[PDB]
Amino acid sequence: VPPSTALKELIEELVNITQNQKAPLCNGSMVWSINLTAGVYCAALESLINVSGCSAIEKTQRMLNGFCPHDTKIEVAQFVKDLLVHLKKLFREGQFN
Amino acid sequence: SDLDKKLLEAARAGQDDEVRILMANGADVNARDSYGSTPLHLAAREGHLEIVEVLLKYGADVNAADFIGDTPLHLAAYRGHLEIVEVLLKYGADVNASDITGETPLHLAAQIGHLEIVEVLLKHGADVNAQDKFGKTPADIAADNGHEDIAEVLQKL
Repeated sequence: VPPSTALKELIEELVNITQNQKAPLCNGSMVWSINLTAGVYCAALESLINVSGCSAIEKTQRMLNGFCPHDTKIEVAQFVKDLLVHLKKLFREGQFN
Repeated sequence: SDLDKKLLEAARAGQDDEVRILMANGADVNARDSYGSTPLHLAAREGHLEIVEVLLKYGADVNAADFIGDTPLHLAAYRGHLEIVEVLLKYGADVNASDITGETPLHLAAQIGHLEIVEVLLKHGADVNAQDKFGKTPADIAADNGHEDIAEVLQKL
């Protein structure tokens, strides 16, 4: 899958979560916010790595694993929103095209 | 097809002369890349005013939406190009266009703290009461991003 396909599918899924899953996500799990010194896909994978068996984020984790083959603890719903906003900003900032 | 790819490239790069040549030679003004971006999206995003003007005069779709629902106006507002915001509105941009998460250009101008762009958008009928898919109005966004002066302007309307 091309970089454009990777981003489109990930963004669509994140939008789906924010609109269609009830907060709190993953039984009130908390995760570290994304490490901005790292690659975005790998950083996102790392943030979610310790959440197991949460069906809400399962597809996101699956996608992130494929895209990454090699400051505050926050709720998962917040993490999902922040990741989505961060990816939109990166796109508006010409980092993908 | 080759002309169209070159047009996307030249519009992004600010190559005024190349854009004029490609348009005169039949390039598709509304060419799309893999993300749904048009030459007008790229030129607006990158602050290329002359190119924005040329494209609009060639019939560019002022309200074309990319894969996240950005119109060129969203990108001009977010990237802080007042002059491009103004010309896009002049040529019929939808001041209240909503992206994939319901952000309007006013939301994005509030986010980056660009008061002049906020003011222009308001002058052209931007909806201060528009809520995005997170329940936030532009005034909420302005406060969240430490732009109290914008929040106050928006809250007085």
